[PDB]
Amino acid sequence: MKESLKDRIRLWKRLYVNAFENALNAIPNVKGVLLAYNTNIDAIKYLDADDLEKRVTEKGKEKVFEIIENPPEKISSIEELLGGILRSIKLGKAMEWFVESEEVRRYLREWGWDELRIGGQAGIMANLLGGVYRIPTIVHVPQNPKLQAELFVDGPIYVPVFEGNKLKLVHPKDAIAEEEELIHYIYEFPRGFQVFDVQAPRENRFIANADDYNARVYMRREFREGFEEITRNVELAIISGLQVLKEYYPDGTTYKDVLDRVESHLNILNRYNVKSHFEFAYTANRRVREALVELLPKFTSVGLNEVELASIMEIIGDEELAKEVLEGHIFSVIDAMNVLMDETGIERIHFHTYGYYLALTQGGGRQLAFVPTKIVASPKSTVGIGDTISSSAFVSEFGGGGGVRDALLFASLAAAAKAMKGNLERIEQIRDALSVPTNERAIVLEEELEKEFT
Ligand SMILES: Nc1ncnc2c1ncn2[C@@H]1O[C@H](COP(=O)(O)OP(=O)(O)S)[C@@H](O)[C@H]1O
Repeated sequence: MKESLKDRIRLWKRLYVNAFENALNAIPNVKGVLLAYNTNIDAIKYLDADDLEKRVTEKGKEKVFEIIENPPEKISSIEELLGGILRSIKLGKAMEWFVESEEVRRYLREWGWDELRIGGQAGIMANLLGGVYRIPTIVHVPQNPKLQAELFVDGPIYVPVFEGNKLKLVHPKDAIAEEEELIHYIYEFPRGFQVFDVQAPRENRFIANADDYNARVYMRREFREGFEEITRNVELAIISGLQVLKEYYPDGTTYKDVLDRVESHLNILNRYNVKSHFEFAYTANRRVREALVELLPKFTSVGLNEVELASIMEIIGDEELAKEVLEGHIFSVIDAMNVLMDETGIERIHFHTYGYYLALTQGGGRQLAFVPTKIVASPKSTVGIGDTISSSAFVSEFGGGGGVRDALLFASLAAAAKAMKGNLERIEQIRDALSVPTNERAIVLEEELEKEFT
């Protein structure tokens, strides 16, 4: 190891410690955070070979096996449910099919689960920002039956409720309603899991989606009739869930009907000077993706990864640039970030990939910030890491957390902490992430930015 690299390692160790100190002092200064729109329930079942074989045999083995080779990508019956699970096994492929049959939803609910967990980008961040970081959080919960409400951790997590004509903020467990359970059934299996002659080449999971409301970005009445009152209680907002929108719906609805409401919420937010952050998850429909780019000028910040940025370059960049962004080639990434800012004029773009983060901010000149991250060799959990990175950096920076790069450093600690411990309970635990070595390949990469850029 050359001394030029040993010194950089020493420097980044100090920056990480100071970035964590700064974040601990600024996070308490955030008046409140608004989180919308997607919250649901995640039901995890660890598949048992015998149980699954009994259920396949009971419903018709040939029917289920017919489906494996002729998948319908839409669960209309119990045999299509089992056939889809077995196909995810055979291929070791991550799959998710929508459940359009009430009868099998009863079968799913009856079949049960091993672990029950909050879902939706807005939901998981309510437990993080509110439960761990202790920031007053207002979260949008489309449907809040008892099963949904109990999944929020203790802390300053609130939902709006109407007391006749007044709006009140209460913990989700105190605002239970006779509403639908929005459950995503997640069936996990390891490598080697065998059912009849079907053996998994790798670990993976099959998801039976039984949630009609988040699929349409349903908004509950309190958020449509009391948004202004809600906005007065928050300083920041993080928006998500819009990646699902279809161009047309059976009842005649379009994506534009939902984005009209979203645009009205942004107008209210900007009127109160609330800083907003959009989570630009991969949006299959190209036209909806185009409308979301057109809506970014009303956002303060946007967060995305190599897949999501490459997907956006497919419609405002060139195919070659997208293919390089997808692989994390930093220079192509920087270009794509400037192309996105040129197209939208947004104030802040936060890019995260394996090894390093980037933040392009503008105001008095475009300024680029770069940090090498902390990679865990064997994560205990990998779900919600991306939301944790975007939310942590956004709340830390705009909380007065020490600047853009310091906010990225904190997000890198929060990501590493969640990975090595699985689930975070209090912010003090993130301190343990300081011991995770900083990615040296990314540290050396910064030398290339210092040559090209001056
Ligand atoms: N081992 C490990 N340790 C710490 N952090 C990690 C690790 N592996 C990946 N990452 C980060 O998580 C992101 C993957 O989540 P994505 O961007 O897909 O968002 P999601 O919400 O889907 S997890 C990816 O961009 C990385 O910056």
